[PDB]
Amino acid sequence: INSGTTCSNDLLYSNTEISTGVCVNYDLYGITGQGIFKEVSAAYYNNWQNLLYDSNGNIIGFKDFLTNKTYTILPCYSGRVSAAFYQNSSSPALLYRN
Amino acid sequence: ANAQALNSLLQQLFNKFGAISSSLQEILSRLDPPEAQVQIDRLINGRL
Amino acid sequence: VIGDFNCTNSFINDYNKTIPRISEDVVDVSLGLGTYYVLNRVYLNTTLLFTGYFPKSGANFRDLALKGSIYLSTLWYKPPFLSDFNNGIFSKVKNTKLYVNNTLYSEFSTIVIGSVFVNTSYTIVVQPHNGILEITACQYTMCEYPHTVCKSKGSIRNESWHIDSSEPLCLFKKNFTYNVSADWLYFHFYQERGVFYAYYADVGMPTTFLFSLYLGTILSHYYVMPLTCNAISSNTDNETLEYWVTPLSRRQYLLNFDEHGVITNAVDCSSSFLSEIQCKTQSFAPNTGVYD
Amino acid sequence: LSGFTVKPVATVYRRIPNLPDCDIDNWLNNVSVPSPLNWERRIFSNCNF
Ligand SMILES: *[C@@H]1O[C@H](CO)[C@@H](O[C@@H]2O[C@H](CO)[C@@H](O)[C@H](O)[C@H]2NC(C)=O)[C@H](O)[C@H]1NC(C)=O
Ligand SMILES: *[C@@H]1O[C@H](CO)[C@@H](O)[C@H](O)[C@H]1NC(C)=O
Ligand SMILES: *[C@@H]1O[C@H](CO)[C@@H](O)[C@H](O)[C@H]1NC(C)=O
Ligand SMILES: *[C@@H]1O[C@H](CO)[C@@H](O)[C@H](O)[C@H]1NC(C)=O
Repeated sequence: INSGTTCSNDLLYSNTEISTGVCVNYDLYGITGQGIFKEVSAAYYNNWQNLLYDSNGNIIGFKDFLTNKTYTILPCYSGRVSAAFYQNSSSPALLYRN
Repeated sequence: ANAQALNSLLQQLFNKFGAISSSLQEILSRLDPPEAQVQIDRLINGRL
Repeated sequence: VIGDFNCTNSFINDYNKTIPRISEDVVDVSLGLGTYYVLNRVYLNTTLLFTGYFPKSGANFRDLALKGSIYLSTLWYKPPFLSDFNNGIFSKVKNTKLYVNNTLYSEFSTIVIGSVFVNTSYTIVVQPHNGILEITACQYTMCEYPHTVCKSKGSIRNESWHIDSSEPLCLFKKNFTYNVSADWLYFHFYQERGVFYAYYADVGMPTTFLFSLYLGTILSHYYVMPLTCNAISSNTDNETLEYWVTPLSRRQYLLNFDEHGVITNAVDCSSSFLSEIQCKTQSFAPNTGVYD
Repeated sequence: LSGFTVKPVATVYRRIPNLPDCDIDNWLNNVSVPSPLNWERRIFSNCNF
């Protein structure tokens, strides 16, 4: 017990279903991070390629080996609000840029 | 010249500065809290 | 000596010279020979400055073929046939295609990577078969004189390089396929921070990824098993076995990817003065200026 | 003001296996039912079930 090399796949294969539109973490092939997914038609993957990277070294897509589908990972929104407040007011005016 | 300065500073988040990796999520997922502060301190002192 | 377990005491011939002949060609990376794709990454219409383990340009190989006969020897299992796996090796095997009984069969030697070659350690064995490549890294029991036989037109011996009752605690077991009607094969093996990598190709200059395994031990030994057969002699077909090996080292390279994701050009940053400028500006057509 | 951050849930995990499956369903569905006197035994190791 708690030894050897014969384990079970009753934990990692829980849902095996991914969404497209919400932000969630991922551990795809040892790569950790957060992002938003989006289905896209891609035909540049090979039999040994599963991740897509840019020159800077960031993952911008992947390919699932269980459904043969291609996606695109985009950074999730993390911004900052600029508010202006008067001398003796009660609530400042908010402005979300862009 | 302004674009090169912003892209050079952005690549500083991928350096290790002597740590085991560059992502803080990987450090906090493979090491215990007591021995994890020594790796995060190298990333904070390097990015600052 | 490879293992620490006596397995056979058959006929042994005299220790001949068996000079490790040196190839006459050199490594050329102008088209892709020597470089490899990333593990599972895709690059499109970009240029990448990869800092990995690549062979040095302008270097010769060394043959390690040990095609045996009805007899064997004890010097074959001794240096320099057992080199040091310091950082990695680069293989270039000839696809020995036979036509016995009007059948096209592809067989060649194997490669064994280990540290002490005992039961308490892990031994990586890559043994090729008829149209199928097998890779297993378990805790095998290496023999003192390991060898492999040929399927088509078998020898007067029997393949025996490990003896066990049950399968040990293995860490990797998977099969791969390759083109039977090929001409040359290429491989890549190296280590980095403990983990192990492997590559393979059958057509084209670059290679493809095979697997990535974590071991935690620093393996520093590799040996190629002989091939005992009676079909590649002088009286038999004139086919000869070839297994070239050249050391690898950590060096910078500049890869070019087209709009589809195929490596087109590659340059070594420590070859000439012009290549040093290309790796500094990350472009194959540098501008006009003075560079230090 | 301070940056607004959220904590996402429902992580995704993907990994390529390195060991073949045990394949016990095909062995248990054998057409040859052994007698209680035979009780043939097969050992499974280094596999996934
Ligand atoms: C990979 O290929 C090898 C070679 O064909 C397979 O080993 C065979 O297994 C069957 C079933 O146990 C035996 O009848 C054959 O004799 C084996 N061949 C040899 C050359 O030993 C192996 O099963 C395949 N799969 C894996 C996971 O290794
Ligand atoms: C994905 O495509 C490959 C090659 O066409 C095929 O072997 C595999 O079965 C496909 N996957 C699924 C889930 O159908
Ligand atoms: C590839 O990059 C070059 C240089 O930026 C550009 O001119 C060309 O349009 C790109 N091709 C594609 C298919 O994106
Ligand atoms: C195998 O190689 C032969 C010639 O070398 C070629 O005609 C054939 O298309 C190749 N097959 C594959 C699957 O690559």
